[PDB]
This record gives sequence, C-alpha cells and structure tokens, in this order.
Amino acid sequence: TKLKAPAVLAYSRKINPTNALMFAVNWSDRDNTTAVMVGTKTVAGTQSVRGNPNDADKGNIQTVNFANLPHNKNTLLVKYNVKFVGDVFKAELGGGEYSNTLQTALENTDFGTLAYRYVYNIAAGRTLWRNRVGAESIETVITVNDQTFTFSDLLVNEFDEDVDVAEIADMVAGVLSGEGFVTLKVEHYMLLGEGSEVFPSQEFVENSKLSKQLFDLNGQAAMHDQKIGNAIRTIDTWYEDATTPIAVEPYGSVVRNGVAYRAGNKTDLFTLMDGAVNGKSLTEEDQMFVTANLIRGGVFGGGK
Amino acid sequence: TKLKAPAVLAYSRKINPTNALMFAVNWSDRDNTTAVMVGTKTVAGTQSVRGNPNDADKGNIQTVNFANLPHNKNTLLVKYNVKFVGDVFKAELGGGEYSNTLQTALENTDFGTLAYRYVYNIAAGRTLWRNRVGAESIETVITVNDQTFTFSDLLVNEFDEDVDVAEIADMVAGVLSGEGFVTLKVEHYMLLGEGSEVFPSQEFVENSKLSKQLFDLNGQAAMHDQKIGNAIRTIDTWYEDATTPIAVEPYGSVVRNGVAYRAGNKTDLFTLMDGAVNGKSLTEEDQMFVTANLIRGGVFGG
Amino acid sequence: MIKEMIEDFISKGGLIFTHSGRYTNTNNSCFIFNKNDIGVDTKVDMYTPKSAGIKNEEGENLWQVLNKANMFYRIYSGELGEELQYLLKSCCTAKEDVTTLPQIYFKNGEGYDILVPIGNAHNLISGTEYLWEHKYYNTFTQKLGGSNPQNCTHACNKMRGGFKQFNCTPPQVEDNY
Amino acid sequence: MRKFIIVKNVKVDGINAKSSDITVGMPPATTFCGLGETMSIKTGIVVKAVSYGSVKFEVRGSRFNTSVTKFAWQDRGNGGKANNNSPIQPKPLADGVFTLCFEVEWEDCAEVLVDKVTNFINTARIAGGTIASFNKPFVKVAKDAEELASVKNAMMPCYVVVDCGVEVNIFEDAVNRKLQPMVNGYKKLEKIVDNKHMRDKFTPAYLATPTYTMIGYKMVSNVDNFDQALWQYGENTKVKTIGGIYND
Repeated sequence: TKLKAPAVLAYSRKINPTNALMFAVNWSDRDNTTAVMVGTKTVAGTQSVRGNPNDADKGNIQTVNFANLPHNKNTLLVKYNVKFVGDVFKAELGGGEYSNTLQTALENTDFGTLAYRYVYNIAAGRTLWRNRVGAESIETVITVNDQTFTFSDLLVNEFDEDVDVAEIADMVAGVLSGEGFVTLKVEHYMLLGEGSEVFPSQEFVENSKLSKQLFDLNGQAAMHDQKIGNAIRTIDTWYEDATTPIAVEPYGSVVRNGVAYRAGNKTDLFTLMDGAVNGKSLTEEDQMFVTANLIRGGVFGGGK
Repeated sequence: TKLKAPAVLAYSRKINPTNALMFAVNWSDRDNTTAVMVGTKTVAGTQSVRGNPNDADKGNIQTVNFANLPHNKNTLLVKYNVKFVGDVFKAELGGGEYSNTLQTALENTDFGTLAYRYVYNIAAGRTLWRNRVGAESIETVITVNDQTFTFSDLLVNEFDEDVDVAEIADMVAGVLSGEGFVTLKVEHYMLLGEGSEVFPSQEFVENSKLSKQLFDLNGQAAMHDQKIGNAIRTIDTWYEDATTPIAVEPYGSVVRNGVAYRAGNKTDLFTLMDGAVNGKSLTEEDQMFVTANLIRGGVFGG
Repeated sequence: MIKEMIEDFISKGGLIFTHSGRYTNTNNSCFIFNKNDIGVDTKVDMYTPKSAGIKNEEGENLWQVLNKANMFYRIYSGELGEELQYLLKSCCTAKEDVTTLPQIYFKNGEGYDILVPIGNAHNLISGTEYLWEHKYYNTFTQKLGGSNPQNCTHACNKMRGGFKQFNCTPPQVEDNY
Repeated sequence: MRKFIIVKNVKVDGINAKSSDITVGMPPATTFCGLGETMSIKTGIVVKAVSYGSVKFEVRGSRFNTSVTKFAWQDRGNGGKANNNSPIQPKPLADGVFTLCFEVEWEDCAEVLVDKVTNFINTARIAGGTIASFNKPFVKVAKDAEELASVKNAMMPCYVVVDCGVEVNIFEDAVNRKLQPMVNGYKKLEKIVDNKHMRDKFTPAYLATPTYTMIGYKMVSNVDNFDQALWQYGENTKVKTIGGIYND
C-alpha cells in the first residue's frame, strides 16, 4: 500500500570542500605568503562561573593554543577548494523503489537557486566564520573552469543578486542537475590589521595538556573541511518563522543554541519525504529543502 | 514567571588587543628599533621560606628566562594594537528573549564613561604593568583614523579629564554604542636606562628545565594580549567600599589578592542581570558594570 | 556463589559473546560467539541491561569472575560439571544485526563477498591489559560507550579508563628535500 | 611487458582513520586494494597490484587521544530531541599526502590511460577522505629488475609499506619486534541470511572480523625488491605483497 522508507537510506555528500589553510600576507603584496603557525601560551583567569560565588577568590591557570597574524602582515589569506558532484539521487545504501520514485518526484526542483545560494555562501565568505569579525574588507577570488572571478564586500545574510555569483551558479546547477563535477578554487583575503587574532578550527579532543586546541596541519593553522561544509550549505530560509539562513539539516537543527526549527511541525525532512514519495504535492521550497538534504548526504535510519 | 537565562548565553569579547612586542631604542633616535630577545641564565639562591629555618643552610640552583635592554639602548618600546568592536549587545550563543530584554534594559548605559576609561587605561600606560616602574618619562603614541595623539604625564590610578583621551574615546564610544570597529595603534616609550630589566609576560610549564619562563614570539620578549586587555578594562570603581579601579569581572575577582569585591553581596553580574531582565531597576553605574561585562565576554548561563 | 551468579545473569538479558558490533556503535546489539576461538586464556565479553548483576563477597560480578583464573574455560569445557556447562553455554547465542555497521565488498576468487566487520572482545580486554603490562606507549586511548558505559557492555562498564589502540601513524617525509 | 602508472602527492583531507577497533591511523592495504579494484570497475583497466606510500600524515586530535567528530541528527523519530547535541560514536579522522603506483594491463598509448585514470580519481575518495589535489599521473615500464628500480625510485619521496609477517601475535610482535599492526584481511564469522538491508540483493554476505599482519615502513628507494611492496588481493580473503614477506 503506502510506499514506506527503507530501514536505512543513504546518500553521499555532493558539496565536498577541502581543509582551509591559513596564510598571512600584506594587502598590496599577495605573492609573498607565509603560513600562520599555531602556538601555545599560558592563560591565567578567574572563576567567573554563574553557579558558585564561594570560589571566585581562587584562580585558574590554563594553557591554550592561539594563532595570530605576524606583526608585519595585515591580511589573513584562507585557501581551499570545493568539488560539486552530480547524480544527487543515486542512493548509496537505500533501496530502489522508494529512492527512484523520490528521484522522479524531485526532478522539477529549483537547482538554480540551490546552486546560487551555495556559490553565494562561498563568495561572500560565510565559510570564514569568526574571521569576518572586524575586517576592513573581504576579497574573494574563485577560479573555476579556467575563469577567475573577484568579489568584494558582500552581504552574507541576504542572497542579493550578483551577475558573477549567477555565472558560477550556472555551471554548479548544471552539474548538480545532471552528472559530472566542477571544482572551484577559493581564496579569501581579509584586511584585519597587523598582529590580529585569526580563528582556526577548534579541536574536539580529550587532551588534558590543553584547554583549547586549534586544528593544525604540520603546525599551520587550518579549518576542518566539515566546518567549511556546514558554512556552505547554510541556505535554509524556508522554516517557519524564518529569520536568517540555517544549515540544511533534516530537523532544522541548530544544537549550537539549543533549538530545532523543524521539530514536530510537519516540516521535517522525513515528513516531507514521505509526502513526496506517497503522491503528495511539494512547494518549490520544500522540494529545495529535500533535495538540499540529499545534496548534504546522510545515513537516514529508522523504518521497517 | 522568571525569565531564566539560557544555559549557553555567551558574549564574545569586544576589546581585542594584540600581543605586544618589546623593542629597545634610544629616547632620541626612535627610528632605530632593535628587538629585545628572551635569554636563559642560571640563578642560585637561598632557601628563605617563612616556615622552615632548618633548610636555611641549604641553597638552590635554577635556570630562568630573562629580558634586558642592551647596554647601548636606554628606552623600552612596547607595541600593540587594540580593536574595538560594536554590536556589544548581540549575543554570541544565547537565544533571544533574555538577551533582547537585557539589551533593552541597558540602552541607557553611559558609553561615554566606558569608552573614556578604556582609552585612558591605554593612554596612561596601565597596560605596561611593571614596565612603568623606574621611568624617567613615559611617552604613549596612539594612532587612529589617520590621527596621531601623544601622551606624557598621566596619572594611572585617577581618571583625570584630558581632551585627547576624550576625543579618542568619542570614536571608541561611537563604535561601542553602535556598530562597526576601530583600531587604535599604540606605542609606549619608556626611558628606563641602558641594561634595564624589562618584564614580559610569564609562562607556566608543568615540569621543565626552566623554573621561570618568559613569553616570547620568535624569541622576542612579548606580553600576552589578555594581560594588556585586563589592564584596559580596569575601570570598575563601583563595587562596595571601592578604593581603586579593579578589572571588570563578573564577581569582581582579584585572584592576586584572594578576594572578590562583588561576590556574595548582591552586586555580582548574575544578580544584576537577573534583576534587569526580570523588571528590577539598575543604577547608572550598575548598567555600566553590566555592559562592561558584556564587552568583556564570557558564558552567562547555568 | 558461582552457580548463583550464572543464574542471576541468565534471569536478565544474559548474553555472552566474543565479537560484537557494539564497540563500533552503542546502539547495535549484534553479538557473535565464535566457538573456535575459545581457549584457556580467551577473554570474553557479556551484555546485560545496565550491566546489572550481583557481586560476590569480594565485590566482583560475573564478568569479572569469568575472566579470572581461566574460569570461563574451566566451565565451558566441562571441568566444573554439566550444570554450569549448560548454563554458561546457553548464553553464548548469536544475535544478527547489520544496521549502522559498515559494509564493504571484498574480492573472493574473482567474485565478491559483502563483509560486515565487527570487533573482537579478546583483542581489546586482553590486549589492553597486555600493552599496559609491557609498557607499550605508542597508542591512542579510546573509551567506549560514552558517559553511560554500563548501558553498553560489561567490559566497557568495568574498564572505564579506556581501551588501547595501536597508533598507526606512518613516518612523514621531512620538509627539507 | 610490465606497465605502471604513478600519481604523486595525493593530498587527502578527512580520512576515516579507524581501520579496526584496535588500529587507528594509516589506512590499511585493504583500503588501497579496494581503491584499485574500484578503478578497475569504473574504467575497465585491469589493475594487477598497487603500492602506496605516505608523504605526510596526521590524525586529528592530540598525541594520545583522537579527535571527536560532531554527530548531526540523522534518524527518524528524533524531532523531540533535535534541540540538543546528538549522541556520539567515535570516528577518528585524519589528513594526509600519499603517493600511489598501480601496475596495470595496458597496450594502448599512455595519454589515454592517464586521462582515464585522472577522470576516475576526480570521482573517488581515499578511505573516505576528500581528494584535494594530485599531481599529473605518469606511466613507466620495466622489463628486467633494473627498470623496476627506476619505477620504484620514480615514487620518491615516500614511505611504502612492506609485509614482515607475524611471528607470535600482534601484541607480542608490536612489543618485541617494534613493528606496527595492520588489517590485512578478514575472517568470516557467519553468513548473513537476508539481504533486505545490504548493498546488494544478491551478493553473498558475511559477518566478519579483521585479520592482521605486521608491517613496516621503508623509503621506496631503500626497498630492494619492489615486488615486496606491491599489494594485491588473494588467498583466503586476505591481501599480500607480490614479493612475499620482507627480508630482501
């Protein structure tokens, strides 16, 4: 009767970013780059914890990683690549019937908009996260298919119209809508000032020697591929009471803040996917949300 | 009933100093800077603890880091930059309602006084800590927005009125009370004397061959950005029975003296924050203190 | 006490295994008791809900008793009677479960088998203790079944310090060449 | 005669560094043999053997503890819980730079082979890790054991993996022989009955557990017999080197 979902339905991710390496340059001398190295320092502080005042007179010594621009370079340079891949509907472990009728129900999905918002998050430098705070200007250089595009200061929380973002979203939507691949080589330049703190990815480790460990590749500050990924796929402006774009998540999850904007309101990925497969009609943006979840990849479990 | 604070309500710091580098110049030839390098030396001493006189005949060897001006330069030059960042009421991690009603409760905070006292701590040279002792004179240079300002003769422990401090604090308060950012670029020149011991930031290393270790960057003596910052936000003269300004800490903690001038008397940041969100009224100086804690940054949740 | 401990274990979920997918994922509950592996020293893992079970006068539960003094072999091989042998053998039942587990193809005589790997209890209980004895330090420490270990496995529940994994980092070409 | 294709400096970011429950780090030979077979399936080129070497490698985390990856919510029936951090299994990741060499059956011209190889690599991963950049693959050939040495040194520089077998067992050999365990194959524990939940509806399925050997890393140069460092599938659902156990 009802076409139910497999026990596990799995898709691979289709936006594949690399690690972001962090160099230091001068804004008007971008061909003399030097790597930003992770260092270690002592940090003494107080016990300023909301709970207990009875131990605020004691201190706490700590040691942490830190990363800074040198005192003779004013510009942070962040480098990475992003590979977009097609065949966004070939399941990796899910069955045949459910996945194929879903591929059929979603072939009319607005891929131009998804490609635009991906490329736009890349070009405006949302992937730079806290490295955006306090920048004089941000300049993004994207090299794709022997073409070089330059982007100056761009509004991140609005997907404002730009002819070059659209010109790259052309090829990106062409690959996503069909098959093949396309690789963008991305550079970011931020004018922060000589000696400014940069913000590499923070490590999630049980390490008693450090209170804060920054991600490093042979000592050089870097950012996790998965964090750049979480930045790029932040395109969801379609949940109820929508304010700012959030990352494509099956439950609209922002565990960061302790809320999920798609929990228990008929608008989660599984409700909408069961709808799409079982004959129901989908909004253009519900189609976009479900297909963006497929682009995200995942191992969606539960069912029979 | 009560607006409970979200468990992960946190603000990011808004006064961002860099690490300070330590050079040596001559007082009247400031274009010939050479860097102060951290060295290592043996130090032999006595066992002179208050407790045991039985070890008073025993010695002790150590190796320690040390930092001196050369014997041909008489002036220490400390360099750093400080970036002030606005949106001091937009929370980093906390949700909406608690943070939004707190932002509404504090829109009448004296941003002029906050900016003035920050800029003043920078201009009077409090950020130099022990490098201020024994100076024939101190000369501070702050550059901001293609404008240069020089300071000599400023009392560190009093917020005396000064026209240049106020003129810089104007831009600083324009950023802190609105949006945007601004970078003050700071140099300090101290006439200490040739060969003078200088005082970089000290490190802690569990067990090392070194008993006392100094903060260096590529071998050059330096000061932690957090130490300069702690000097910058020493503006709190509003705790009970206040003598001198203390650094803005939610409990007014001064761990170096083992006391907390705002702990356990309904003057801490958490009591005042709860009151402000839950209808109760704050003094003008209490609004200043709470906004200064928001500019400090930190986690304000269970 | 011993028969009583075995019976108390049987009353609850009572599973005895030498391989499991639960080391890979706390919500797997796929257990396998490879008979051909049982030797005089083979360490064994057990599952029971919340890792509950009576303690003997020295404070040990069944998992701790069976992995001392080759007790599990002496019972499994009939050296302590057929009542205990039956009771212990009855728990060594398999539990198939493939969800969440990895699946690889592997070339078998110019064809392919699908392999679903599960971890071996002996190599972690025994080899952790062994690398600890022989002062082998080239290792990562990995605690299994986080925060609530007793909901996972008796070995995880009573070895909360973690299991040792061989740090398989390769040598790196130096920067200068 | 004997043709090889080499791809140097394969920067890979995001490797699934857990090869088994007791080995975390360098991806094992099973992984690179599976990569070679995937290429064989996807291009049609017959792949005799593969030899891989580490140029750079780093497991994420500290010296004695691997990094955690932040699990995102993924399963049905969890909406009442997606407002909190998802529970979390261990999944150590790593980052590295490798050099690969595939022995292939090729009769055509080198340009066609190189282009097909590149077009495959552009669609692949390595042990789950995203391939960020690789050099242009190039072909070499060997008749006698003299040109084999040139093919060998063409991979320079990198540390390749040789199989030195197991004397006692993994743990005793690690302690005494100062070598490194490595997943070399699998042992079948039980046949899986129903392919309801498998990658195939038809392929034979088995629950398995890894089998290891004891390996060593050596500079492709210092290796004498290059066959001792070329890995391929084979007997008893393991993998091994063309030249057997390493002792020249």
